[PDB]
Parts: sequence; C-alpha cells; structure tokens
Amino acid sequence: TMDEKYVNSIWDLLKNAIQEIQRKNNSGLSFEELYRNAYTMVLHKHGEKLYTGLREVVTEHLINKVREDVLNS
Amino acid sequence: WVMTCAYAPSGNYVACGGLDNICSIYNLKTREGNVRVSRELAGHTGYL
Amino acid sequence: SELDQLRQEAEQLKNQIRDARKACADATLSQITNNIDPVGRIQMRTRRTLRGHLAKIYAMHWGTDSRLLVSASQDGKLIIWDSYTTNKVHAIPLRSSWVMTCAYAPSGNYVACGGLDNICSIYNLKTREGNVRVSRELAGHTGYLSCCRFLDDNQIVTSSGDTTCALWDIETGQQTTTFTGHTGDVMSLSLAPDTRLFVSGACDASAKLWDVREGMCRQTFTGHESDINAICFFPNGNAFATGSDDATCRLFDLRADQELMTYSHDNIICGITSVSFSKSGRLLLAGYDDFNCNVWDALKADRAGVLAGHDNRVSCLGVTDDGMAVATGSWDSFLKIWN
Amino acid sequence: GSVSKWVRLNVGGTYFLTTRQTLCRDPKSFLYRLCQADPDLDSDKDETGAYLIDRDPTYFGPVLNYLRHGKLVINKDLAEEGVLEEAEFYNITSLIKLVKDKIRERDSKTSQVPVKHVYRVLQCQEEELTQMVSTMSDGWKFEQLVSIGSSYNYGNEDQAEFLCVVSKELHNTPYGTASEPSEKAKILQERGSR
Amino acid sequence: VYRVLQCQEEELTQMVSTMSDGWKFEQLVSIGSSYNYGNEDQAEFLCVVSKELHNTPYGTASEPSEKAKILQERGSR
Amino acid sequence: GSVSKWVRLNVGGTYFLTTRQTLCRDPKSFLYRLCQADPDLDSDKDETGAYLIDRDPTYFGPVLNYLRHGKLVINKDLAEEGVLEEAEFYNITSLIKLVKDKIRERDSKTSQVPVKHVYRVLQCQEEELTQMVSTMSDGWKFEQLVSIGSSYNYGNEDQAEFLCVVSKELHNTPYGTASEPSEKAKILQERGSR
Amino acid sequence: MASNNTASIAQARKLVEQLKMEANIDRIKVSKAAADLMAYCEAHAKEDPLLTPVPASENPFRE
Repeated sequence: TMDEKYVNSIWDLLKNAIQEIQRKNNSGLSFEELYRNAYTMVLHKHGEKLYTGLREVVTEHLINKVREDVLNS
Repeated sequence: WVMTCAYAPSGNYVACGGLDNICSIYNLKTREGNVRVSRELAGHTGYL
Repeated sequence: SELDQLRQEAEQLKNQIRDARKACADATLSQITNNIDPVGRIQMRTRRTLRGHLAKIYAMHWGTDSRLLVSASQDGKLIIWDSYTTNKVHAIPLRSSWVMTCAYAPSGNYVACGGLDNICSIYNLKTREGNVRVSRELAGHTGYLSCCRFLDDNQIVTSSGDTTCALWDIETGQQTTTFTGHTGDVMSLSLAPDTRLFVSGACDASAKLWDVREGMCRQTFTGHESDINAICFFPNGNAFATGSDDATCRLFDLRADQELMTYSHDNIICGITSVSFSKSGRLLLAGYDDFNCNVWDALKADRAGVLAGHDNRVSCLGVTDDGMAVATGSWDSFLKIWN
Repeated sequence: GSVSKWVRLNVGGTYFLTTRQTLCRDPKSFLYRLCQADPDLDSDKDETGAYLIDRDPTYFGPVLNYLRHGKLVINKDLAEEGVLEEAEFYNITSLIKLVKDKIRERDSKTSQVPVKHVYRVLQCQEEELTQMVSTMSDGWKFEQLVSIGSSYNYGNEDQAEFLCVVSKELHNTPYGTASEPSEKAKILQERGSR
Repeated sequence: VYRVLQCQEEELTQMVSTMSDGWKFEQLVSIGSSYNYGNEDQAEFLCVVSKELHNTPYGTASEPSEKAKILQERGSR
Repeated sequence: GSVSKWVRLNVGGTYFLTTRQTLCRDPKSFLYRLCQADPDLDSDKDETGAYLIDRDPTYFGPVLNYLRHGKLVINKDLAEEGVLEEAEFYNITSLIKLVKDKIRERDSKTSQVPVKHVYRVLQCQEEELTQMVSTMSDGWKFEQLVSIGSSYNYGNEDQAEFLCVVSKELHNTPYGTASEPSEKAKILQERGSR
Repeated sequence: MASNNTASIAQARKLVEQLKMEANIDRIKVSKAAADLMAYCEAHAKEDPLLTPVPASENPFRE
C-alpha cells in the first residue's frame, strides 16, 4: 500500500506551521500538533527529509522577511 | 510406510514417498549444516 | 573508457615488479651450502593421544601458555585439552555447525570460532560464574569464516568468505577495518609474530600481506597455482611459508618480496593442508591430505623426517609457543602430541 | 463537539479525547467517515456532541495507537486476533496486512516447531564429568548420559567412558530459515563427508 | 511421531548433530553384541527421536486406496 | 479542575493530577515545555481548562512512575513495547534506554540461548540413593540417574555406582551475574583450572 | 559504475595502487635473506627442543 498521500499533506502543513512560528504566529497553531507530526515523520524514516525541509524553510524565511528589513535599515 | 527412495543425480537431494500421497524431497547439503525438508509434493490422491 | 589506461598501467606495473624482483633475485645460499648443519635423520615419537573428539577435527590452536590447546571438531564441539594430562579443561558445544576455525585469545581468556554459519562467535572462558558464557556474535560477513586470529581481546581478524578479512572490534560489536583486496575467497590467515601484518591466503592463490593498522594490502606474494590452504609465519615476522592445494610449499621473504624456498617431493603428492615452523624455524612440518605429515629442513628442503602417525589427514598443525612440542590435529579424531 | 480542533469520541461509552488529525491520519479508515459531518449520522451523544460509537474500547486502543504513532502494539491481555478483527472492521488495509503478518509469524511458531533444537555429543571421561557438567555452557540443557562398554576397560576406568548428549533451543523457525550460496563451502562439505 | 535410528558409536555425533528441523532427540541406548558389548561391531546404539506435528484440529484419517491396502497386507507378513 | 502548582493533564481522555516539579524533574521530555508558560499551545481542553495530551493512559502510567521516582515498572497486563513507545513520544532518553533494557531482559530470558538452568552431578551408591533423592532440595529438579558399568565389586555396589544429575532453572537477570573484577579470584580460578 | 563498465575501473585502480606501493618497497637480495634466516635457525638450534632428544624428565610431555 502507498502511504505518501497523507505524508505530503502533513509535510506541507508542517512547513507552513514552521513558517508561521517564524512569522511569530502563536495563537493559530498547536505546539503538540507540530511535535507529533515531526515524531511521526521521523518514525517513517524521513530524517534527511525533515533536516533538508527545516534547512530550506528557515532559509527562505530569512530571505523573505529579514533581508528586506535589514536592507531598509 | 515409504517404499521409494529417489537419489538426485548430484547427491544434493533425496526424494522418498509412500502411503501418504506426498513426495518428501530433502536437501542433504544445507548451509545450516543439517538435513532439512525442502518440498512436500502434495497433489496425488494415491500413494507415491 | 577509464578502464583501458588503468589496465595498461596494471600490466606495465606488474612487469616492472617482476623485473625489480628478478633484479634483486640473487643465488640462494641455503640450498647451495651443505657445509651448514644438515638435519640428518630425526626419529620422532608421539607422547599423548588426545582421543575424545568424535567428529573430524578441523582446526587446533595452542594457547599462549603452550599448555591449553583448543581444538574444534566438525560437529561444532570445542575441546580445550590440557596437553599434559589429556584433560578436557572445557568442552563447549557451539550453536553453529561446521566450524573450521578455533582462535585462542592472546591471554587465554577468550576463544573465537567460525563456520559455515557465517558468524564469528567469541566465548569468554573466564566468566566468573564458571560456565563458558558467550561474549559476542559478530555477523555481517560475506561468507564462511575460513580462519580467524586474536590480535587483542577486543580486536580480531576474521578471514571470511568472499575476499574479506575485516578487522572486528569485539568491544563495540562492530567491524572496524574491512580488508578487500582478494578476488578469491580468503582461505587462510596468519599473524606475524610482530602482530602488525597479517598474510591472507585465498582461492586466488595470491598470499596478500596486509598492514593491520591502515587497511591497505602491504604486499602480494604469488607462485602457487592452487588455492592457499594454510599459512604459518616464520619466527622472525619477515618471512613465512605457504601451503596450497598443490604438494608445493613456498617460503616467501617479505624483504626479498619473492619466494625464498620451495618444498615438494615426488614420493608424496598431496595438498599441503597445514604448515608449521619450529621454535628455531629450521624445521618446516607440513600436514598432508595424505594421512601422515612430513617435516623438512626449512633451509635445504631435504627430508628431516616423516611422522607415520594417524590414519587420516592431518587437518591442522600447531607448535607450542616455545616450540617444545607440536600437536597434530587430524580427521580420525586423535590429536597427537609430538616431542 | 460537532466541529472542533479536538474530538471527543465515545467508544463503548468511554470518552476518548483525541485530536482531529489522529483520526484524519488515513482516509481509508472507518474513523475518517466517522469524523466527517455528513448525512447518515444519528448515533452520537446529543448532550455533549460526542460521537457515540458501538465498538469495544479494548481493541480500539491498539488500533488508535496505529493512527497516533504509525504502529499498532497489542496488549499482553488483548489477542492479536481481536486487533486483526478491529483493523479489518475499520478497513485499514496496511494495518490489516501488518497484523496478518504478525499473526502469521505467531501461528508459525505456535502451531508446531516453535524452535528447532540443536544437539551435541560431548565425550567425557568419568573424572572430569561433574566439572564439565557444572561448567557446561549457559543456554545449553543436559539431555542424556550413556556409558559405553569397552575391551580397554569394561565399565569404569575408561577415557571414552561417557557420552553426554546436550542440546539447546533455537529461534530460527518463527524468524525463518537462513542460507546463502557458496561453492567453496559446498566442496569443503563434500570433502568432509568422505 | 517417533523413530528409531540404529547407529554405531562412530557416526553417532554425526547424526545427532545433524537432526532435522523440528525433530527432538528423545533417548539413546547402548546394546551389546556377540563380540564384546556393541562397539568393535555395528549396532552399538539405538537413538529414539521424535517429531511434533499439528493435525489435532484438522484430524487424522486414511484416504482410500485399494493397492495401498494390498501392499500393507504384503508388508504385514 | 484547575491547572496550577498542581497540574491537571488529560492523557488519552483521562486526567492525571500531578505536581509541577515531578514533571520538571528532567528537561529531556515533552512535558518540560508544557510545564513552562506556552503561547505556542492550541489543542487544550477549554471546557475544563486542562491540557488534552495525546497518548494512552496505560503506557503513560509507567512513564509517570519513572518521572516521579526514576524507575520504570512493567505490569503483567501492560506491554513493555507500549511503554517503550510512550517513552519514544515523550522523549526521555534515559527512560527509553531503561525500557529498551527491560525488553532486552524479557527477550533474553526467553531467547534462543536462555540465562536459566544450572546442572550438578551428585554421586551416590544404592544404599544412600533414596536418601539424597528424597531429601533433595526444593527448587531443584531431578534430571537423570545413571548407574555405572563395573569390573570391580560385581553385584549392585560401587563407590561411584550411581551418578544423579540434577538441575534447576535460574532467575539470574534481576540478581545479576557474579562476574566482576577481582584479581585474587582470577588467580584462584587459574590455580584450580590446572 | 555501470556506465564505467560496472566499476571495474575501481578494480584496476586498486591493482595499480597495490603495484605502486609494491614498487616503493625495495627488494633485498635473495642471498642476504637466506643467510639471515639460516643464521637465525643455527643460532636458535639449541633453544628448539624439537631439535633435541631431551632427557627423560626435561619436557612436560614425558616428565
């Protein structure tokens, strides 16, 4: 049986919520949600996927918000 | 009550059978180092 | 592609190596001189008859104390003979079957074994609870453990099937340094008395000498046209004999990097299944697929003597670590002590 | 509640306070259609909004663990047959397959040949006997001792006096037999046979 | 199911070490002979071994075959 | 109930009322952050003002017992693997290692090479036979009695006329082995070995 | 890899290396090594009991 059908959905939601907390959105997401999602994805042997996705999401959150403000400063 | 003993042409298997309508085929030489059952030929409704 | 230039380089390098070896190939003094002490006839009698094995004995290996000798039978049974009283210090039934190697620890505190089960078992003889408890079960090899030897109570070398002698760390239960240079599966393994260089004999007939601390094949001796059965270093660590499926035994020199001596006769033609050096190293005793074993002068390759014991092949040889006596393990289940 | 971030399910009258995503883990589950708010739903606790489901809280637990942490772990007091029943009822095909595999291994063990005992014949003379029985290796069981008549010395005073059959169990049947091919091993075995 | 393996002392360890999967060794006896007691001859040991089965829920029976019964009669005498 | 110095946590739908420092015992945990003030949290029961935390209460039991008093506990109805994965989710690495070692002990005591069993060879002649057979200690199981062949003192009598091999199962895993460094013990073992 | 003929290039490279550090090792004269080994054997002749019919009680296999 194929199971990435929901894995991709939870990955996109996880990256969205990571971007949201980087955005300083706190009353719109549950820490336990993201917690359990990450643990789930680790248990299905995606550690490289988690690591790379985290790297890229924090990277473009630096690009899209921090860089413009610093250049303006 | 087995009355057939079939020796492989290589000394690698032995087949036997009798009033059980099943042919027992045994692998003599195994990496485990012991004789093991390899296949139980079932499908005859009469004694081998 | 890339292969053509590399293989051309291989050919020219092999030619260069042959040229270098034959360039330093001098006249061998040893066989030439007969004014240096000739061995003469050596009449030899066995003292013990370590009956008590039931299957064919594959490997036998003296302990460091040169009193406790561990022998493995074909059925998966280790007997640690007290060589003075024919006393089974321990009898270990092994989970595996068809064991052919029995490795004694360099402290007499462990015994390692390997068989067609493709797993190397390390057993602690010195468990304080009395019974010989298993220490480790190293697995991950590509084939059967032809032979293994202790470098340390945590460091072992396991000459496994399919061209591997990976150095295993017993402490971590993890292999440390794979040795992959052969093309035929490793069939023997001998530690130098230096315990820094191990020669591995395989079915590629090429005794590959390996540095044990880097993972690189130090040298590669050849001259046997048959798979190497057993290797036994000289008491110097700079030379070693080698026996193969032929009746020929070739004594190689590390410094010369080429065969020093040959050992074969027309009277007996059988694969050298075991090779041993005396305390001096002057005697080379070889066990044959023929039931008896023969000792030659390791310097003139003339008959030192013949041991007419046993009735089956001398499946393994081992000299005491002071060369006072030699144990002949056999396939008729009677290890014989000679002194 | 009818619609909320967290869900208050009612299995056999016992409230499970879990999250929507645990139920929404996979869409081939009975619980997914249970979670959705659509026609053909009249079995719910209309006093708090809890979905009252007629299923056992016993076998719902191990199944809920499958959607909560990707794996189902059966209790020591709940039959894997029961969790197979529950997984088949909830049509979690992957879970059905995994529980079937576990049941297959368990039944291969239990039906016959849970282990394949290995047997060895130590040969001991009477003097050393007790000690090598006392120092007999951990994990091995004594099975038999037999004397042997001899013309060397009948009965006592023999160096092949006693044959001790020992044995030990082996877990290779529930895990499956293992073997790999090698021609050198086979030719050496042929040498050993002769 | 139980079987008797007649053996002499030599191959004894060979077969005992090489029992098939599922076959439990049960018992071993010696036996004398006209020459000495057993050994120095063949027929020095009887090894009784057993094998567990699973046919109780599925039952046991004999599937009919007339030639099988004829051969059973022939082998009885 | 209120969440305060004493915290009310909803595991599986069941409330555990515990002490703040009890959960604050070690940072390496899911519950460490929950003890701290969190604006990051959104799935909490506002109907009773308690944190709805996902995970079964049964396997959360031994975890809570550890986190109170630093040691796990395994019931005869509770799965060792279940509390193992409970440790996995809540991330207490020491507890993960401890429950892994507990599972290791359970498997090893039932492994293909057991730790139990120990064998002795008493020796008696016919006259004293029934004596030491009957008086034989509790917990020990008689295994086999053998006579010995004799060319000395024909008739039923000899100084080694019967050897009684007995044994008993062991429980070595909780008590622990006696193998530990002691040089004088090694000297004595070597001296008695030869 | 397969595009490089199933990594036989690795085998050829490995052979080339082993031959390189075989060349780097100087070969010593056969007469030199033979003389060294016979000198060792003769200097060690008296200390090898296998080369000596030792008295009745000299070795622990007849003593």
